Amino acid sequence: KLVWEEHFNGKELDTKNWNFELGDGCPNCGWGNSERQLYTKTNHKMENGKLVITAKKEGTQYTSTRITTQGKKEFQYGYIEARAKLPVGKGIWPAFWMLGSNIKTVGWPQCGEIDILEYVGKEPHMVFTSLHTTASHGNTINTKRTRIDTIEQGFHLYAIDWTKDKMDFFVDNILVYTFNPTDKTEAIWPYDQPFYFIINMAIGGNFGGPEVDDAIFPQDFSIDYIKVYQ
Amino acid sequence: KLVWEEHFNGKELDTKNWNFELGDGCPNCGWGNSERQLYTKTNHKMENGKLVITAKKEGTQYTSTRITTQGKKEFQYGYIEARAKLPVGKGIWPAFWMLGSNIKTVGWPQCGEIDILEYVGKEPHMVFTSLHTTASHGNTINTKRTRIDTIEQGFHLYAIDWTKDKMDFFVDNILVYTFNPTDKTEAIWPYDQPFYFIINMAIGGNFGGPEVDDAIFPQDFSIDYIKVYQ
Repeated sequence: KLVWEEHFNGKELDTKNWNFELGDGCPNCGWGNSERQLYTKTNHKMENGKLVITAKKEGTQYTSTRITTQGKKEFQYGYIEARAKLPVGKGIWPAFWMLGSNIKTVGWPQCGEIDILEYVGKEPHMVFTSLHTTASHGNTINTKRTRIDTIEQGFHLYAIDWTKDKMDFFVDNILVYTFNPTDKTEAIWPYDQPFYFIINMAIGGNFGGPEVDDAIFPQDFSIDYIKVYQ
Repeated sequence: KLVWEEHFNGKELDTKNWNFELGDGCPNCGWGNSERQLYTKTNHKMENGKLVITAKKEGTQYTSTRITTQGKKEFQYGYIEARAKLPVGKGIWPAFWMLGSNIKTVGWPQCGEIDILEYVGKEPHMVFTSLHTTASHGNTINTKRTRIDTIEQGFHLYAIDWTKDKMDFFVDNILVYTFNPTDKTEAIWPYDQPFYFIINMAIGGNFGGPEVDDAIFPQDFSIDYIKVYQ
């Protein structure tokens, strides 16, 4: 059954379900990857049933949006699907992903991370689906690069089927990657707990950059919905 | 550039480009695996710009269509794409695939085989992409099963990008399988020659069956086009 959906149909982001993460990330400055943007509450809009996040450059200041459902909308297992349209260009890094609910007591990477929509504009026609855990994080080995030459065109679907036994990743309903370790310690498998959502668009940094083509700005990352089935 | 396209826009199949393969397959009797159908010239129609192949059961006689471009339209390398809608049900086996031009002098499997659209109705929500060669054939190791829960819905794209160095397979523009052997002997890599097309729909037999649900008939396999780019 459909247990929760964010339709992004309101006039504003529903802060009963969403948090903003704001600024430069300090003391984890640059948000863990030496990124250029300050995150704000003034870089997004609700338009035509979409959340639209815009990456901007003003002077030498870069700005964007990062929102989470931490402590507000959390789920353990399910078929989780987002419909979204990508920004394009060298240096941009849009993402839709999840973090373990226990992050405030065990930290990252022990809490676990699920990377569902991952695209870096410096590598067109590719998406990434990944896990970060104590066993493998940062330059994680639990990752798959999927070639899709049409991914920049229109809206696509990004999803996971998440159970106690495995994590399946889908793009446009095609299974592209499966993580199913036989040994499910917490270090390998922190995924038997609730997780929360993050939507963001980073600029430059250790993963999205470091090179940024400043001619690309402004760039829009548009999200139609998040659906959760259980 | 687009070098050839079959639009299926005629009132009839163009026999300047297509052959019928007919009957029970002898001397490859039962089409090599006890398939039930006789292939005919009366199980297909051109309708609304699609080739529509219909699998029928009349009495205890099963019929369908099998057509090839052998000796008429053959290509070596390229991006090759078909748009098609699947038949459904236990026992059905639609296919769009290719065989090596030298098959009448070297036989199968030495000639090589490329399986581009492969679906067995007894296994819904799955497609297969495969190669058969002297080095690996029958229960070939060069194969990939791809889960796609929507594959029975509407039309989908099935494609290969074929070069002297590798064979990439795509479903709905997503790269699902790559074959790139390092040792390209003729046994491992019969793919540096022209190949021709086959479209067919088998009924029963040891791969698509052997069990057949007779309530499913008639079933339609619809092909919108084949495009070849070089």
